[PDB]
Amino acid sequence: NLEELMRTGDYAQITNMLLNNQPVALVGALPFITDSSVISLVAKLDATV
Amino acid sequence: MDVLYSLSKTLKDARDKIVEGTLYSNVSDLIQQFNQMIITMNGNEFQTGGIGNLPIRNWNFDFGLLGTTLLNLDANYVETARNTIDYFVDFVDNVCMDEMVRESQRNGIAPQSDSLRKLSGIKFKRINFDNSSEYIENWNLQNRRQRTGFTFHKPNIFPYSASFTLNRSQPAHDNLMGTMWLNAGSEIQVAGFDYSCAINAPANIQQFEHIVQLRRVLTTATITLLPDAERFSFPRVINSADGATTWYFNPVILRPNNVEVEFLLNGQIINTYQARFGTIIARNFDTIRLSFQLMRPPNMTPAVAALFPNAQPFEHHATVGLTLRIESAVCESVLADASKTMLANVTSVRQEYAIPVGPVFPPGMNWTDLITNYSPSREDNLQRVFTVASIRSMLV
Amino acid sequence: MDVLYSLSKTLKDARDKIVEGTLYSNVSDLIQQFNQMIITMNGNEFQTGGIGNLPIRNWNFDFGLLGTTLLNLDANYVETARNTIDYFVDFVDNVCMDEMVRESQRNGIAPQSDSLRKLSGIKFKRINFDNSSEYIENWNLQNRRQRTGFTFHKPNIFPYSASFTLNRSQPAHDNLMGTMWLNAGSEIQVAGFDYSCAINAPANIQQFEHIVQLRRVLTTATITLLPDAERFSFPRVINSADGATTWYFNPVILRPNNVEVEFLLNGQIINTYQARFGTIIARNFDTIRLSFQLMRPPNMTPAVAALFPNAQPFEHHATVGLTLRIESAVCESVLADASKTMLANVTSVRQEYAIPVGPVFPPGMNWTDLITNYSPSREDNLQRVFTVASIRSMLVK
Amino acid sequence: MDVLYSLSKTLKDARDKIVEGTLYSNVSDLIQQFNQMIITMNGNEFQTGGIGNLPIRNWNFDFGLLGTTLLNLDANYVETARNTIDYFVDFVDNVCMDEMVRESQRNGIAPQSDSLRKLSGIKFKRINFDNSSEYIENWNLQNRRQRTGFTFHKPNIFPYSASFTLNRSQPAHDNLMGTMWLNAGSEIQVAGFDYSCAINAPANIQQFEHIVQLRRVLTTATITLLPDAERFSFPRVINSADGATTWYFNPVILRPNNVEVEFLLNGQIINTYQARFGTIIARNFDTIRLSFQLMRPPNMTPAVAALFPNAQPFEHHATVGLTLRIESAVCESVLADASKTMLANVTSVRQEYAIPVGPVFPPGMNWTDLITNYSPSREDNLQRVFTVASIRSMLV
Amino acid sequence: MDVLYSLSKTLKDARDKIVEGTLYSNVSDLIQQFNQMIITMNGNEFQTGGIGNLPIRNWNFDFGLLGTTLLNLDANYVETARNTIDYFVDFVDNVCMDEMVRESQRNGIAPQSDSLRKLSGIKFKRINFDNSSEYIENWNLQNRRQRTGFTFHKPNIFPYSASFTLNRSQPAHDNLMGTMWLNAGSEIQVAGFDYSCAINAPANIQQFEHIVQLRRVLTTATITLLPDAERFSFPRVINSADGATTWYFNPVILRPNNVEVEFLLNGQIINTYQARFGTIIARNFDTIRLSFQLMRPPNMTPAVAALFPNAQPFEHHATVGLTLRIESAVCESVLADASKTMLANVTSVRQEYAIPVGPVFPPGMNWTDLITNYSPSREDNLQRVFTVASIRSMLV
Ligand SMILES: [Cl-]
Ligand SMILES: [Zn+2]
Ligand SMILES: [Zn+2]
Ligand SMILES: [Zn+2]
Ligand SMILES: [Zn+2]
Ligand SMILES: [Zn+2]
Repeated sequence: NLEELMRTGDYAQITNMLLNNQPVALVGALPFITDSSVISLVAKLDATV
Repeated sequence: MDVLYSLSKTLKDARDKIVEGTLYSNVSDLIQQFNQMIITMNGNEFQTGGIGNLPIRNWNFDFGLLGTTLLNLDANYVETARNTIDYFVDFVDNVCMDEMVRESQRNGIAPQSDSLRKLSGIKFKRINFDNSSEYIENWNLQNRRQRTGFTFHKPNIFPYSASFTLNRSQPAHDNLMGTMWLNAGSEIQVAGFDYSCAINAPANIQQFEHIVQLRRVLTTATITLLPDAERFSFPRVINSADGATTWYFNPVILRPNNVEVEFLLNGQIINTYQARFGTIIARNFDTIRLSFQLMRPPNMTPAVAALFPNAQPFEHHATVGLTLRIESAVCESVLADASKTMLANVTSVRQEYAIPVGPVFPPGMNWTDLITNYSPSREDNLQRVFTVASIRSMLV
Repeated sequence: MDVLYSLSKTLKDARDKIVEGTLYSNVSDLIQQFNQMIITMNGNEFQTGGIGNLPIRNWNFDFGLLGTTLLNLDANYVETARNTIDYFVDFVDNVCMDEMVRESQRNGIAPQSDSLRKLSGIKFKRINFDNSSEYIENWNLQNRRQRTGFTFHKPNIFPYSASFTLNRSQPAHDNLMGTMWLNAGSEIQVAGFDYSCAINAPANIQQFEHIVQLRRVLTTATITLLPDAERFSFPRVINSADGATTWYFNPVILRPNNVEVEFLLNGQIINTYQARFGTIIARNFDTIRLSFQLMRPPNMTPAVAALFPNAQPFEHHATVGLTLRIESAVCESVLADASKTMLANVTSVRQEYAIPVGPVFPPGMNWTDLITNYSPSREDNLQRVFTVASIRSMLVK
Repeated sequence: MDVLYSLSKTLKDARDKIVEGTLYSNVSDLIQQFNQMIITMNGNEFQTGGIGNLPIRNWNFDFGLLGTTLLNLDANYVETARNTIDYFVDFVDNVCMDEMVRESQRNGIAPQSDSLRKLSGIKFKRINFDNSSEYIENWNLQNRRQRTGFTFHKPNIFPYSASFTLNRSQPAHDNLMGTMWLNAGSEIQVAGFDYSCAINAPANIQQFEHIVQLRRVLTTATITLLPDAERFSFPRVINSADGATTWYFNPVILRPNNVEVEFLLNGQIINTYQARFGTIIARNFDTIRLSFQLMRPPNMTPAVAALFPNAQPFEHHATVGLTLRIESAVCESVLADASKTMLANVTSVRQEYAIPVGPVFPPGMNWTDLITNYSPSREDNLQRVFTVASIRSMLV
Repeated sequence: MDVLYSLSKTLKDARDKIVEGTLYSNVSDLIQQFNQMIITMNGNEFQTGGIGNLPIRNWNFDFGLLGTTLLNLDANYVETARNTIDYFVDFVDNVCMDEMVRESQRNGIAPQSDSLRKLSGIKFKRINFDNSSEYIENWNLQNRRQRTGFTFHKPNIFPYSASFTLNRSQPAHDNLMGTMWLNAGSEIQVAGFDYSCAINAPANIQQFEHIVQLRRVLTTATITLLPDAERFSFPRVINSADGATTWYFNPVILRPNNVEVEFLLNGQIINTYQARFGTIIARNFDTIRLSFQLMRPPNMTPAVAALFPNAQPFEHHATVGLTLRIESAVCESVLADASKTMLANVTSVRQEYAIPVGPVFPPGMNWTDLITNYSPSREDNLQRVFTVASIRSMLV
């Protein structure tokens, strides 16, 4: 839960999961970029954020 | 093992300490340990079972960390924690059961189940913390080749053996001289019987000797000695050595004479007790030598004088008893005893899931066969399963 | 219960850890727990004891908190803490005694004394902390109806019973076939005696059977089985079932034949042991069936042959024994055992203050009466008083 | 004693908790306590041994502190800690042994070895921390003059004594009335025998009494009372009181009548049970009075009537037996029991190093002599050595 | 179970309350609960099982919420609600049927079907609301370790049993003294019969005793006690205990004498009624002891005096009878009774789908065999299935 993560300030679990490439779902109202470029997908930029 | 023990101890501490209303300062270190366990376990897949009727179970960890409060835990916190705790306890029980039902002639001390083998990886060493129980402490010491110690109340050190030796006999079994004994668990009951009451024996003394070779060295042993053997003081009909015939025993009990208990280690006398009854201490031994004597009483009242004629037939056979009871001892190896449940737990788990007989332990985990042939490989496997059984007992 | 246990646990930790010269970092968490206890209890009146000879005691709490500025504990700090601890220990002793001498038919698991009832309120739940003792742990598991477990060395699972059954008998009592048993505590001694030595039996086999029904299920039970029964192996003069006359028993012991131990649960075989002596494991059972045969030995030396004639009179009666000792077991209900003191403590408190007989327990806490009729209401009351007795034993003992 | 215990407890906690991979949060308080122990002990010289064959050993403490900055403990940290732990464990073991082998008459509670007396100095109290064990807790209560309590499973309260008293006797020992008993450990078997089966007794009833005095008061005692004495239910030939002759005993067992067990404190009846067998509770007592009766069966079958004639000779002797087994009790004094090991440890150390007999304890630490003459001075010395033995058992 | 009950209660309320023309305020809370149920169930797949002939069924939830903004419900609203209600009712009925046909020995109180285990997940706890029925209230109280009781009109506490005991008998069966009894359901009919009419009995009184040990404790029991047993008041030809022959019973009914009905708990008398007939109250008991006496009438008119001769042959056999009917009672455990349909519902569902016999219940859910061996595992399974049957009864 992104709201809980913002409130606690404790980023240990999220940091450990991101460092170790552990599949996860971040839940919360998020702004998103609409990318229409195939090259952006081939560059795998959605994984860089 | 240390890691499995640490998981189990963390879960036990969480169950005991994460209680509604408690100060967060009571649980802070425990919460940190628990969250570290969650971090280390999350994302790892485990498989338990697939032996006998133990079902195959798959374990996945995708849990959140336990939160923090200002002052005291509330009911919400406890329920949230208890969900995670319950899943972890299920997992640990299943891992322990998977390890308890497996054995190996080679490397019987090493983990045998897949989940414990995975738990021995470096990544899980973070979980490891206070290893304070007797079994885990001895496990760590034995890994380091340091002197181990297990304290047993009434150790099951003697395999069951109800036998007799005849030193003087003949096909009619009417003038018999010999010894009969029960070695069972932590008790020795021996009795030397002379049918002639040592009428012809030199000095009117018949010497009886019994030797029990303990399969492991006992130390710091409290032993009760009692003059009589209540098990061999009533009349009985006993099979012949080859079973061909039965003979008759009609004990009349006399005080054992020149009682001498020797506790020996590697063939050397360590402790000696002459005509001492009650509590004695055997500090370090692997052999018990009980020497006693039937001394014909030089004076007899007419009732007594009648029972022991100069010659056959002998109807009242003079028996001298001896009872030895190891109340508590210390052994460098693991043993069954009257106060623990490790053997019973392992046997229960093996019987409940119909574990087929393996190449290490006797069928049914029968203690008599196991202790009779207590090989080092058996000792390693049995220490492993006993440690796992204790780890399981922390939670189940 | 959890609050009373937490009070006692805090007091015991304070007695063990608030010691002269110790690093404050050794006791910081304990100091916080002790201060939380003091804060919660301050300003509360309690009354304990208005039953039997237990006196009415009134308890008032107005204590200062222990300091937190020291780096090491000095003598004065320890003495002031000890003063507070002594008052609290006296109070907890009295609350435990007051709860132990009371029973209820309806909610025997619930508190009965007024002080523990007050301690059940929400304001006191702050005191609650580490519940690690086996009895309080089982208590919390039982509250949530999770699988409990009590480990008993030599459980007192058998009520005392010394009796005999006669299958063949007649008024002279000289050709008797039957069984005699002592079931006491954790031990079953049984013996089948045939006076004719199965001379006229069908193939010279006399089958004996003994059924013991436990009032609670036992799990993970280590049991010693020894072939002989020393209790029924010497001459005896025994009353008749009606008590009119007395008969004679002159036994001669033969090894029992085809010994079969059966451990059963709900009338279903769980463990079977055949010709196995020494240590055995009964994993889960509520009934023991011991079946064993007297086999007339086909070949006898002249003394043995003289013992057992072809017909009456029979002077030497063929007896086969069995001894069964539960060394350790696990039960989901509380039980008296050889190592603990819960029953003895409850009985001692009840006798010390002349607690009148109540509607739950036997006329004086006799364990035979209790275990014979171990009903659920009795189980609830007994678990309550035993948990209280353990809490008291943490401090008083 | 509290300082020695705290040293041992710190060392045991360090052994169990300073392990590879553990969070520093798990050990931070322990690390502070350990460093405080190093600081307090540094620059201090000790000498142990010099009694019997216990070798003189010199101890010097100049150690570095453990680090505090790690997030998780690594192998280097554990080895660094383990070197110091090994030296300290050796020192504590030697101090415990040096104290266990010494005794004093006037002030036997106080420390006897020079090292422990030095450790009783004020400056060493900084080491002192959690005193949670039963023996150290009772030690601190006794030092504060509070009520003490030791739980014993099968307390060894009764010194070994197998004796008989004849209330009716003749030189031919054929019409004998009396009783025989074994008191041993936590067991009391008694048996009253009438050779005439109370034919000439006023109401055909023979009353038997047995008083046993416990050398210490027992409280909260769970006892099992059984109506037969297997120890005195088989035929035996028994010496005479002077030892000049031997008499014959041919028991036939009748159930005891009007069984009355009284548990007394200072001659006052605390507990009383009539015709009650199985488990009974003696709440507080120092004496056990067993009264039972042989009641001649008014109606007999022909075999029973043949056993007991009107006049002599008497070949079948009527016997009624009682068995009293203390399974658990509480005593304000230290006692040997079946589950603990303090007595065995003290005796083992006194034997391995050939400690000369001192002016307090009987030779060889024999328990029967100690408990028969359990004087206050002996109790003080025994509590000291038992506390030391427990502290030693924490590490060795 | 609480969630399944909440689903059923929501559906029952929706059926009863969502009706044309009704004010929305009458149903507003119910509509909120219904929408909460829809939200919690949406997006979840369920499978109700294929055990026996019960077909495998798959359930999907993608329902919209019911409106909230009308002043009065209209026909469109009712039709829209009914569409969703029908599906939810079908799903709940299938879950109840799947749970009713399953049993477990280790944990019979826990849910057995996959759907009910899924519904016990925390994600469904939002559905839970008013638990007001007796069975669900008992369920919650029992999960809370709280004293709760089921009220039974004519509880079926007695296993069916029609038997007799002959205390005096002979191969010709013509001078018989004994008892005949039927224990059936909530009814006991007992009768003591003496053929000699106590002509040769001490004081001319024959005593009869009948003990019925209830398998569960009953409380606040209203009982009718009538002084005769019409079941054993007419001529009968009765098999013998082995069935080898048939004997003849020719009752003549006399008033039972010294009628004493005891209701006992743990062997102690709780209630006692002497010569009282009509309504009595047994407040708390597990056993019923009926003592009664056939008293020979001291004076007899010639017609009466003929029926009872001084010796055989005896043609008119004097019988005294009692009848005990439990009208109402309370039990901790669940029981069949004359009013409730839980047993009938469970048995019907098990019969319709050819559910094999499991390891818990007897074949066919036969109540006599079930109540005879009412084990704790049977009790747990039976309370579970009875609660599920009541929940199903709310809708089906
Ligand atoms: Cl024991
Ligand atoms: Zn032979
Ligand atoms: Zn024991
Ligand atoms: Zn008889
Ligand atoms: Zn004499
Ligand atoms: Zn018949």
